[PDB]
Amino acid sequence: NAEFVTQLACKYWAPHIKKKSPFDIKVIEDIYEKEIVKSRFAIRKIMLLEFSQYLENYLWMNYSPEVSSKAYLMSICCMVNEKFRENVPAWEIFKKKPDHFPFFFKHILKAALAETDGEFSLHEQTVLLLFLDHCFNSLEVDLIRSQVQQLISLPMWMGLQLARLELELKKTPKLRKFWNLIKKNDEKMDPEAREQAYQERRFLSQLIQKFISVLKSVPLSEPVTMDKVHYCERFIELMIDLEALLPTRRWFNTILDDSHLLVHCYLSNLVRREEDGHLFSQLLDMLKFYTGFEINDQTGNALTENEMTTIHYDRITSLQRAAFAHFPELYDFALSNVAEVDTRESLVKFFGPLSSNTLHQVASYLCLLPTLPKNEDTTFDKEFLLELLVSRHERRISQIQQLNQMPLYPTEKIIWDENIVPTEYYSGEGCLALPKLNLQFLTLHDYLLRNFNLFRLESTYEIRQDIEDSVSRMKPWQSEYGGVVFGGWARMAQPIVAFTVVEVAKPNIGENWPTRVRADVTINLNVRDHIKDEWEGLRKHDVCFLITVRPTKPYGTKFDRRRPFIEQVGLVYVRGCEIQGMLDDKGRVIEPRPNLRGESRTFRVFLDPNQYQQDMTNTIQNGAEDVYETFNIIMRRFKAVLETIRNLMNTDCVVPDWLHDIILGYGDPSSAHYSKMPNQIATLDFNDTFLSIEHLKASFPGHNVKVTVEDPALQIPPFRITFPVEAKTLIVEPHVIPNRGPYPYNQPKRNTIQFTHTQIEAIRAGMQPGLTMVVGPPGTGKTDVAVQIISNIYHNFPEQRTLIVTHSNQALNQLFEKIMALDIDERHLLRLGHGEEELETEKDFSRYGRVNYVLARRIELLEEVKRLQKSLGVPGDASYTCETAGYFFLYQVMSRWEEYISKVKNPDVTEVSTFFPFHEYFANAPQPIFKGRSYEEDMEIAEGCFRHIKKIFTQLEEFRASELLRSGLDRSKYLLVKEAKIIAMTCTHAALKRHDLVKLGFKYDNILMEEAAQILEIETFIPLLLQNPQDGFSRLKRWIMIGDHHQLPPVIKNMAFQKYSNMEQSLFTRFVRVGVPTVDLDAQGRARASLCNLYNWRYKNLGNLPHVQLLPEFSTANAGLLYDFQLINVEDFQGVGESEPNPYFYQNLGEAEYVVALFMYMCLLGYPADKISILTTYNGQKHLIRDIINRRCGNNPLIGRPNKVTTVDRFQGQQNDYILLSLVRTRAVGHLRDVRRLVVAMSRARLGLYIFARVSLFQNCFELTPAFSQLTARPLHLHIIPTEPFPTTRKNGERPSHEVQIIKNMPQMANFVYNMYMHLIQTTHHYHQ
Amino acid sequence: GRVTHTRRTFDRALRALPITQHSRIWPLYLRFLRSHPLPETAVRGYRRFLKLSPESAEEYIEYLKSSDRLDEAAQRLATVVNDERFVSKAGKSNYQLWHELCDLISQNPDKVQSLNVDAIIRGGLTRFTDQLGKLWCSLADYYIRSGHFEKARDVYEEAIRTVMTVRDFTQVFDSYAQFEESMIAAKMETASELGREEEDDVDLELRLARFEQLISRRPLLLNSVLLRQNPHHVHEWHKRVALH
Repeated sequence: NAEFVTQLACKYWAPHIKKKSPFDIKVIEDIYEKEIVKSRFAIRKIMLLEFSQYLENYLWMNYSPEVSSKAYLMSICCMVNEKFRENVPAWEIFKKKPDHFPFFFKHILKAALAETDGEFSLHEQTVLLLFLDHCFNSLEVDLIRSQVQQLISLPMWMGLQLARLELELKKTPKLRKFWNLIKKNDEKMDPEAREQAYQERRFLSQLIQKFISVLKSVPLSEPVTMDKVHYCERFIELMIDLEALLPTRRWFNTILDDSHLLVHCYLSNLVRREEDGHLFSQLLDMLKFYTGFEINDQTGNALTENEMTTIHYDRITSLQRAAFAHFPELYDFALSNVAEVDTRESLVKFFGPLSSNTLHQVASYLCLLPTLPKNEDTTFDKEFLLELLVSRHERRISQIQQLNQMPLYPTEKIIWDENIVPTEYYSGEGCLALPKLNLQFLTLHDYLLRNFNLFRLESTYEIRQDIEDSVSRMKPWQSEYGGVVFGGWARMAQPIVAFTVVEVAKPNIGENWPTRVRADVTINLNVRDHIKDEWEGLRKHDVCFLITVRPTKPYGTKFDRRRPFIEQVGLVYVRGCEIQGMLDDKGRVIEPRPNLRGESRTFRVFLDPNQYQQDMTNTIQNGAEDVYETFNIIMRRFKAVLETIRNLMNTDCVVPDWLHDIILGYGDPSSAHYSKMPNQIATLDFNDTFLSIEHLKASFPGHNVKVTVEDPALQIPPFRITFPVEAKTLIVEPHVIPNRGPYPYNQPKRNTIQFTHTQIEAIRAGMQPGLTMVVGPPGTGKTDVAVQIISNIYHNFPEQRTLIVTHSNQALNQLFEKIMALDIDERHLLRLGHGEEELETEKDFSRYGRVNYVLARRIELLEEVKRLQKSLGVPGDASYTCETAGYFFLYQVMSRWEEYISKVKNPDVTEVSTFFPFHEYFANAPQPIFKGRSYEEDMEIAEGCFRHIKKIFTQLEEFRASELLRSGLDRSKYLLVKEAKIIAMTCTHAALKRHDLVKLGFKYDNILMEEAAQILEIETFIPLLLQNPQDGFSRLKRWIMIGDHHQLPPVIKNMAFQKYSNMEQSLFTRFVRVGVPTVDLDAQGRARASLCNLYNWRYKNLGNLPHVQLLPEFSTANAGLLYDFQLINVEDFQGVGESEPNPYFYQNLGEAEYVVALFMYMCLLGYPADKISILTTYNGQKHLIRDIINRRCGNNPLIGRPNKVTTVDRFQGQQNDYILLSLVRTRAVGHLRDVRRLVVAMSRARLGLYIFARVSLFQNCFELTPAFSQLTARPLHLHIIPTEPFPTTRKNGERPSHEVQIIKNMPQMANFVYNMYMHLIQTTHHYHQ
Repeated sequence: GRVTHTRRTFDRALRALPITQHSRIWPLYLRFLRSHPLPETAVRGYRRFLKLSPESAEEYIEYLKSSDRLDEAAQRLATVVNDERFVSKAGKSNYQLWHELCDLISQNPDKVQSLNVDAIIRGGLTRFTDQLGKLWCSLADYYIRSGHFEKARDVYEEAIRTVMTVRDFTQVFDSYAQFEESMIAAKMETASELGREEEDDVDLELRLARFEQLISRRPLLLNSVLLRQNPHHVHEWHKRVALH
């Protein structure tokens, strides 16, 4: 009933319709009952209803207590569920109309506590379980917290047994005053209000009882419904969320302990059903781990070992007292100490042969259950009693040892597990035993365990999907003696004739994993010739996978797509690899390739720092097989990460106390501002920012500029700028940067960028201690603001280290390139990496480059010392090393300056020239520096020359290390230790070498970050553990990151990670979600206003600088296109809209050929082939565009190649004058829902964008309404001026003086392009060849 | 009284670099050290990173260890505890043994947190080995300033594993008698573990009498430990004692 649902939507609720039919309760009931109920809650019907926006247009806007029905409640719950599944904002309707939200959520909770299998079936009951988990996990929302308020509050303890609550009030006496206060305030409540409050407080207890009973209603071996299992599973999922959230657990976990849900779980047959209850038992295991987590219930801080041990041994002592007083059989048990009974073994040896009613009496005296009356029978089994007692009193292992005992490799029981490491086809209907990383963590160990579970799950998703790659072409066969066999030919896959681990290199000091593990993979290429060229084109760093399979289908078994591929193909394990090159007959990795003889090729790869570390840990500690030997295949197109997580978990993680709660997301998140830093420097030098006093006045729109000098021609210096603490007065104190000698070439380099007041506020928040996030929209100068803030910090802080972290090569290369124009010496800048790194800057910042620059400047300084000696007229022919140069400095230059000082500073301008005794040292300089007109200025220039000589001597004192470190690596380590005050590197390099530099001498005093939206929660939590603490406190004094919460996040290998765990929520965006201040630049200079509106609507007051507003290049018309940004509909062509050659390989020849006609039209008009960028919604679409273009134009001498024909997200960090977008999708919108990727693909045009898209398909995307408003403002055809070559003098607004063509389709467009090219072929000719 | 005369004096005296003027400049900075630690600290940094001699940091340390700034003294001593090319920076003269004597002076009853003294004893034993004497003193202080519960038992077990000579079992005996009640099962089984200690003719009585006269009740275990503590060769009255 797709047509039925569509007609109903277009009639009653669908957008983009003039008149809509009104809402009817019959409409909602019929839709639900006939689509969801009849087809059993269809995923595709849910998707079509979501695309029709039932919740945003139909459900809630007409919902009310009078309209509250089971169908409507279930429909809104399923809409919120599909919103969570597809990652769309869900409760915007509830935020818009919060009026009936109380009745709605109250009826939802009533439905969750209502009779199971009664009115609401188990399907709707598990739906409500997951929806309630969502309503709890969205507790940062005001109105949902408003319903959870009294229901999960401390009055939730009203559902515990009287003895347990009394003992809680006794162990915490101040809880009794709050209980009395609650009982007193309840007096003023109405009977309906009192019953509602008690029902809210007992809702969780009743739901837990209902879930435990649903579990107990499942038989052991007789088959039962999967829906009840999944309902108990989603219940445990909500339990895990409310148990891992601190203010949500604080009281609910007390009722959870009173109920012992873990006990009934581990006693039920569901936890014994290996195949039925695998994921459910895994969830229960997470719940038991978190219930035995060492976190204080009262304050939320993790407890000490002394604390948790005292708790357990005090429970043991009270149990022994209770034994002596109430169990005669347990006199010895009362005499047994902690070390005697604290183990489950002896505890059970003492409590198991007890009686059933006796153990019930024990539980009653320990306040575990209802009291056992006289001569009664306890209906709870001795099994239940003893299990509860032994789980409550038995020793538990610390989370530290538990985490350290985990081997860091994925095993064969995990590689094929979808319940924790699912696939890429996961629809999202079921749950996965997955971490949750959104807002707040109980402890740093908690957040780290979540992030480590996520990284290892990503690696297991890489060892699950690529694991079935033993030749994946025709389902590899089993052969004689169960061995492997290749049944066909494979293009992107091949069986490896062997693989030999070639190098086990030692680790760096401190880290627990080797530095380099390489393996050589030998395969005999008895396949096609062009395929062999594709194979032998191997290069450095190319991402490869070694795949292991132990296939179980015997030789010749058919293939079935909808079945689990893992078990289908018998995958074992797949680990990544990075090919450094091919090995040839000289044993050398390919670095003019030598001619390959034979078809055998061995490639040398090396995956990671810890590439062969994790499997080593597994085989050493717990007997896992050696996975580097059972692989079967090499195929092309996380162990060091888990080791860094382990470093964090095993070190005290001594973090700044101003960043602990910040990274934990809890508390007041505004305590991270330079406004909330009590250590603020009042009088600071932002010098390299302010270019003028007018600029200092303009950067302070609401501040009163109080400048201590009135003379205007004497106030534009590196002026010191003090901020207040009447209350708006910024003090401008003029200065003079002291001279550095007589050569005007030594004049310090100054910025040319007139940074706006907002960017200056960001730079100031960075130059004032604390943490900051700077929001950089497309083209507002995030890199420039980073370089400026680092400049100011180096200006006001000479000894401080600047740690510049980045995500990619372009970011750090831009940092170094922009720093190349600052008054910074080449001895303070340092660069790390992952190995090979193309120097994309002007001057070499590398390790070897640094030692070479050290040698060059040391040559220079020693030569200056020698020439200074000659200028002094000393006897001696020997040359001086830096030690002798320091000696000679202190002996003569300092001595001569002391003579000059005792002469001239204890007084003639003639003496200024008479007593400067280095005239032969200044013989190669301007005409005599001391002019003698002014004593002060002459003294300034002479002192500047002597301090120049002093700087020579100080560079020599620095270069002492280069002579004391004979090796290049040693001297570079010495520079990174002492000479480096600028350490800039990638997040991957930080996570790789974190402990290495930490034990090698790393320091961190001020840190800056770029591309903060491209590094993960764990990849951005890593840099906090870059060094060791200093005297009980961390060395980190500030961290200023620049990012964009509206752009592309880091890519998850297998999208199941962001599907279930939402790991895509980066640290930057998570801070934004907390609500932390962000210093939002909004001043663009790369896109004119018309094209910029394609991405500036999404940001906070996103604008453009006068440069973008008035650039003569900015309003220049685009040649041959009267539209500057066009979205032209691509209708059916050859019957095809969105098409699919291979599974998930979406392509559309229609929009591809429209883009082809457009790009060839650019080639035929003269638009620069560099300024033609082709982007798509699919890499399959990019490949189709490339193949058709190279098949039609190819070497057409009138046509160049479009600069980029590749992936939208893989084009991030870049831009173009023209971006040609192929929105092939017309069946489903897909991942275009992500506003991040939306702004990414929309901000790829600086002056021109040409999109071939499905207009109605795009307008049906609710997230794409602010984008489609600017998209459909133009005609849906190609509106061009064909007779207009590359240069078009017309403005973007000025009327055309040429013939205008309105092309309605790709066939006519291509025919016209071919005809114009044909007239060009008859009249003209190119000659490049 | 003005730094100009002293600075110019030392500067014109550093015209050459023979042994002369060192006995002026070093004590000049030493006299400048009063009312300002900055001249002594920066001059000590410049000296220890300056002209070449073994006694430069020696005079800097003699001036800086008497001071109220011990970071600068032990910092000269750290630049000495590298020495960067020269193990025997002095040879039969010891300045690292001097650092260990300073460590004992800081382990004196000033910082009694039972953390810094043991850390300084470990640092002094790590610079150069201290065998059974300072090692016995460090284990004694670590077991005595510690508690009585399983923490003292772990201290005495690790210190037994590292123990060298006799009376280390006497230190563990002191720990045990002070730990007479560490738990309610065996009542400091360390009494038995140390009464059955090393086999022939060493103590045979120390931990036994410790458990016996913590104050007194009746040990009932020390007798079994001591007469089970290697009587004479196999066939003898040994069965009679072990039976009595």
